Amino acid sequence: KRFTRCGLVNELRKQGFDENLMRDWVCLVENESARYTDKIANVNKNGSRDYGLFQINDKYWCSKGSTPGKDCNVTCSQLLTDDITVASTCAKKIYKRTKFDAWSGWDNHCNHSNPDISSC
Repeated sequence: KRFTRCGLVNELRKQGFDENLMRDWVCLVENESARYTDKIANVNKNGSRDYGLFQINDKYWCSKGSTPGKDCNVTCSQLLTDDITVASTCAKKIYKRTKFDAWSGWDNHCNHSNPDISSC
């Protein structure tokens, strides 16, 4: 599925994402997945891939093989669903550790002001 700018802000708030990080989250998502929940990045230098809305790397976060992953305790295929509850708790887990430094999309397209979320 693909959210609109406001459909996404609505979801993130419902999902409990921290309000003052909101514009950063919106920016990140739009530059990592263009708001698609089922997007799957092309292989990086290291055979790793990025999954779903948050483009979460399969190197340390999700399992490629049927049984619940690594640090996020989930399968990467679970981060491609229309319901993003699982991907969210994981995305939060990642932020708690490496902030947004994990996402190159954020480091590149989110360092000079984000979109304004009120209107949503």
